[PDB]
Amino acid sequence: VKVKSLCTLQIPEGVTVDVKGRKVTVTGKRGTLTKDLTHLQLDLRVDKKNRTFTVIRWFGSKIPIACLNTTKAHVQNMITGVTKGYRFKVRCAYAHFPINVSVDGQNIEVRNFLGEKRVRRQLVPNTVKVSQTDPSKVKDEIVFDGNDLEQVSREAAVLHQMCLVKKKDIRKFLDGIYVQTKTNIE
Amino acid sequence: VHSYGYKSGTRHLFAKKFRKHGVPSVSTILTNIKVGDYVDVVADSAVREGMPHKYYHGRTGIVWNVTPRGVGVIINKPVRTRTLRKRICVRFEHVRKSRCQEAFKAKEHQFQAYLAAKKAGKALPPLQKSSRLGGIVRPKNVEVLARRVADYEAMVPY
Amino acid sequence: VKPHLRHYQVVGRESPSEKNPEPTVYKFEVFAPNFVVAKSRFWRMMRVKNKVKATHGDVLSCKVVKDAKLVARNYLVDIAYYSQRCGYTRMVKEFRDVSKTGAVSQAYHDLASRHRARYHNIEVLNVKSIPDHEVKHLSIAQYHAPNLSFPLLQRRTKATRKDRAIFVKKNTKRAVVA
RNA sequence: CGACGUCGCUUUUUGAUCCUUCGAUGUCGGCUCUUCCUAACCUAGCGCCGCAGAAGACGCUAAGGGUUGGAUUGUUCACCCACUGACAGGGAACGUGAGCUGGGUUUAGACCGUCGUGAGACAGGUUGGUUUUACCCUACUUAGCUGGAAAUUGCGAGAA
RNA sequence: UGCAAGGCCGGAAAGAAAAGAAUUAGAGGCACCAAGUGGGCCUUCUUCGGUAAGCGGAGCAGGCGAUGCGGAAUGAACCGCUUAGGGAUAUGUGGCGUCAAAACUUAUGGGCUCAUUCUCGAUACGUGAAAAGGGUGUUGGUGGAUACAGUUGGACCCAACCGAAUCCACCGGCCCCGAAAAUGGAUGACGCUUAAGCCCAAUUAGUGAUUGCCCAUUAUUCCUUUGGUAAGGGCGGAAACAAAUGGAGAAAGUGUAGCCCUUCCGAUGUA
RNA sequence: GGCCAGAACCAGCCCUACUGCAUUAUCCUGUCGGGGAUCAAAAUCCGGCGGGCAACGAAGUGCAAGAAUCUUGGGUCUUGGUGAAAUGAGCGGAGUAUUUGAGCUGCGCACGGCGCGCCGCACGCACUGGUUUCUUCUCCGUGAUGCUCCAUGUUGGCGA
Ligand SMILES: CC(=O)O[C@@H]1[C@@H](O)CN[C@@H]1Cc1ccc(OCC(=O)N[C@@H](CCCCN)C(=O)O)cc1
Ligand SMILES: [K+]
Ligand SMILES: [K+]
Ligand SMILES: [K+]
Ligand SMILES: [K+]
Ligand SMILES: [K+]
Ligand SMILES: [K+]
Ligand SMILES: [K+]
Ligand SMILES: [K+]
Ligand SMILES: [K+]
Ligand SMILES: [K+]
Ligand SMILES: [K+]
Ligand SMILES: [K+]
Ligand SMILES: [K+]
Ligand SMILES: [Mg+2]
Ligand SMILES: [Mg+2]
Ligand SMILES: [Mg+2]
Ligand SMILES: [Mg+2]
Ligand SMILES: [Mg+2]
Ligand SMILES: [Mg+2]
Ligand SMILES: [Mg+2]
Ligand SMILES: [Mg+2]
Ligand SMILES: [Mg+2]
Ligand SMILES: [Mg+2]
Ligand SMILES: [Mg+2]
Ligand SMILES: [Mg+2]
Ligand SMILES: [Mg+2]
Ligand SMILES: [Mg+2]
Ligand SMILES: [Mg+2]
Ligand SMILES: [Mg+2]
Ligand SMILES: [Mg+2]
Ligand SMILES: [Mg+2]
Ligand SMILES: [Mg+2]
Ligand SMILES: [Mg+2]
Ligand SMILES: [Mg+2]
Ligand SMILES: [Mg+2]
Ligand SMILES: [Mg+2]
Ligand SMILES: [Mg+2]
Ligand SMILES: [Mg+2]
Ligand SMILES: [Mg+2]
Ligand SMILES: [Mg+2]
Ligand code: NA
Ligand code: NA
Ligand code: NA
Ligand code: NA
Ligand code: NA
Ligand code: NA
Ligand code: NA
Ligand code: NA
Ligand code: NA
Ligand code: NA
Repeated sequence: VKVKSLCTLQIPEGVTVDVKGRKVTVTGKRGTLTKDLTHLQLDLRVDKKNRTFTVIRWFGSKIPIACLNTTKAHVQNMITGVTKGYRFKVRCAYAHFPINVSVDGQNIEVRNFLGEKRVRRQLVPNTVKVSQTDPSKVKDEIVFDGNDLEQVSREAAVLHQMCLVKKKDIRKFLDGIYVQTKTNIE
Repeated sequence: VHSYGYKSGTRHLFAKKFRKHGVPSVSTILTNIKVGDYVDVVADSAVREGMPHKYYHGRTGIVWNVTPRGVGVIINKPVRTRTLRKRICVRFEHVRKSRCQEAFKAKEHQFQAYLAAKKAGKALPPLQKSSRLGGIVRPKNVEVLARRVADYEAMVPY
Repeated sequence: VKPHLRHYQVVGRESPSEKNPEPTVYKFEVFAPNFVVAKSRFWRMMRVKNKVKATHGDVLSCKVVKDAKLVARNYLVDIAYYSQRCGYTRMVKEFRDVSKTGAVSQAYHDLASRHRARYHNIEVLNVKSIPDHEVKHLSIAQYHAPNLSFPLLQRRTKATRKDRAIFVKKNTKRAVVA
């Protein structure tokens, strides 16, 4: 076993990171994020003066050591969530039948996917903001905005997974609602 | 299948040794067998007359009867709960004088020789001492006994 | 806990005879639970190496070799074991211990757990204390740090056998059944 | 999908054995009825294709539900006609005869062919040939009476 | 006067030395007269026929039959131990989380393992459940190669930024896939994963020495019975002694309430 | 009282406490040289040299014979007793010593370097040697004129 293994992360100027019993809170502008990591069993420390977040695994084999670079990536993702945000641009692709997507307040309805009369409905949580772009600017685009990367995705994924072609060749019949760009809000 | 004749299962038993074939020699003819002598009964495969049964090959007993061309031997024979004293009739070519009492006869003659020397003022041989006693060992050559990597490489063929 | 193997130096030879009036004296190094196993391992090496049987030889000494003072050290153990599938497998392993016997006892427990090897299928070739700069394994070299420290975490601290209890009040130390 | 090789699983086939049963465990099939297995025929989901569509091949999780009507045959099988989403494969003493039936097997009558001098014999054909008993104990199905927390007692004291 | 044989007369005899130089719960031999048996079966090793079989057939030896007892949950044969009827103390095989005695879940021992519907594993015998083949699950070996390296990024099948250790082949350990059957079900059940699983190792733990604990029809010892191929003592009443107020017995003996006392050994069993 | 129970002691058994002899050297030290890693060291490590006891609660190393009397261990509801022959280092009489180990030593012989007699001798064997510095107790004694079995305490409770 390895006596001490650690990962180090740098905290920017406008964001504060707090740890208390494996529970991480990241507060920057544009919001605050929380992660419950009590399943991980690591030694997380924050140095406020030096603005650095450290996670240590004491006396670990390969399996527990893999969890400290996962933790560093998660805390990093909350830093760039409450500083820049997350914006996923998702486009509807079709060959013959237009995919009519109607975005109400936190509600998505998809019609005419491959000519089907069934309406696919998805309710987006209040922590993710969904909008439809102007068709003049770009045709058939839906944008998901939020602070949580794990929440902005899993709305683009749920939209993708519901417009899946069934009982047909998938190499042909490429219709669907695919995510094109994964960018930041600011 | 297997049959039970006089010479059944004697293929390797009644066979001459490699490059040791031939009828018995002159020293066998000139050997004197007397009544009361211990003899080994070992069948000569080249004679095939007066031959003993396969059981008595390798057995030794005392001579009880001497005959112009034959010798009578008493041999023990464990039969069920007791051993029988069997008198077999063989030719002289199938018996050898037995050295089974040679070490005992040599011990008896040593005692009489020792007695004679002791009674009449003679020097007896010094007594042998046990090799199992202790002592101080001064080693000329001392080596280290250990397993080496070369030992494992050697035992791998090809 | 103190090691279960002891450092033995068995000295012996073949019994002098007419063919060998002055036989060679052999010094053997073995780690064994007792001197009866030590003599058994000595005569196993004599038979399979020098073609000398225990019944045709004698033992000059079977004393225990004194341990050095207890110091945290790195020990290089050259060891081999036999399995039917692979034959003889010789490995060199590094251990952190305070004594030669402790390192070899550790190597026997190591070969048992990791390779299912028993004592009589194992042959120790060499054990020695090496400097920090000759250590190849990172798992051993991590204890050479001049300032090495770590917290004691996830520790199950059992009570003194006299003071152990069955039922204890939830947030106090008072024993209900003891 | 898979030659030449090679490694297995199953006990729904036959063989091998001869352990139990010869003061007897009723011996085929069908009908009836329930249940279990999964090596999945249909039905629910899903991968992959030499996957355009339609139809389909291969595979995975899954035995909850379903899996027919008939001509010939005692037949299990077999074969054909027809419907269907489909008409999967098996076990339960080759499930099930004090549940039935008795077509077959399986006595005594009789005919045939072959065999035998003969009486007679034929996993050769043919026709006719008694299917007994529950009121006991359990198990199931309903139907009643009735004590009991120290599961009859202690007075032995615990309230969701 | 030599050889062979039957004797006779003498001699010598560590009564068998020393060199590792035997040991014995070693009374040898000899009769007589009888019974049940004369279906066997199972094992470690050797072994023949058969694809094999809880199959048929042998060798040496143990065992069951004929025999319980303590253990492997259960089992004629495995393991321990073999048996007069009772106690105490120790064990053996097997155990010490509960059932269930013992670590009230021992240590101030070391490693490995995560196993989603026959639900990982903890089956000696017992195959009384498993193979070939495979795994970028984890953690150990062996032999090589590279190292301002390997991987990103920019430039164009190739070197420069980058700043550290990387990756190639092959062997193990545990785990996983291979791995499908019919009533509901079986490490014995629960449950166990800082194991209560697997390998190794201890005995209150680097402290100061070399027996942790629990269970037998076993071992040791004590009491009693019974029988000996039983071993011995005593048995010629020593002397004295009334009740009212020390006693009784003492048989020359197979077997009795045994003539009495001491001692040693055995004690199961179908026909 | 032939009943119940508690303590005393006896004898025998069964458990524990209390330990000496040998051993160590691949060891313990100090110092030089190297080597190592540091901010600089030190240490781990390898060599030469000088001393040596890691020191008796040193070592988990070989064997242990230590009178549970001194110096009131424990148990016997696992034995039998209350002195109806108490064989005692334990009961009773004497005496203040002898002896047996450890120290230290004499001669000779064994034993060990080196060689055909010098040195050593851990202290073996004979004089059951010498000294007594410390460590121990030692010396006497009861036949059966008992052939055998039974019969002799204390304190309560219960029983008038
Ligand atoms: C109650 C009882 O006895 O059951 C015993 C138990 O051991 C168990 N089975 C035995 C009875 C049995 C049942 C079926 C059998 O199969 C049929 C067969 O092969 N032959 C028939 C034909 C006889 C007439 C020919 N002339 C037959 O023998 O009955 C055989 C034997
Ligand atoms: K019948
Ligand atoms: K029918
Ligand atoms: K389907
Ligand atoms: K049947
Ligand atoms: K029927
Ligand atoms: K007929
Ligand atoms: K057999
Ligand atoms: K006991
Ligand atoms: K452990
Ligand atoms: K394998
Ligand atoms: K592996
Ligand atoms: K008696
Ligand atoms: K009284
Ligand atoms: Mg299609
Ligand atoms: Mg032969
Ligand atoms: Mg021959
Ligand atoms: Mg093929
Ligand atoms: Mg048979
Ligand atoms: Mg009947
Ligand atoms: Mg019957
Ligand atoms: Mg019946
Ligand atoms: Mg399936
Ligand atoms: Mg189904
Ligand atoms: Mg069903
Ligand atoms: Mg019909
Ligand atoms: Mg069947
Ligand atoms: Mg019936
Ligand atoms: Mg009927
Ligand atoms: Mg009929
Ligand atoms: Mg007829
Ligand atoms: Mg009619
Ligand atoms: Mg018979
Ligand atoms: Mg049992
Ligand atoms: Mg218990
Ligand atoms: Mg079992
Ligand atoms: Mg289970
Ligand atoms: Mg069990
Ligand atoms: Mg008897
Ligand atoms: Mg000390
Ligand atoms: Mg006295
Ligand atoms: Na830890
Ligand atoms: Na069969
Ligand atoms: Na049968
Ligand atoms: Na008929
Ligand atoms: Na008929
Ligand atoms: Na009825
Ligand atoms: Na069986
Ligand atoms: Na037995
Ligand atoms: Na009498
Ligand atoms: Na007796």
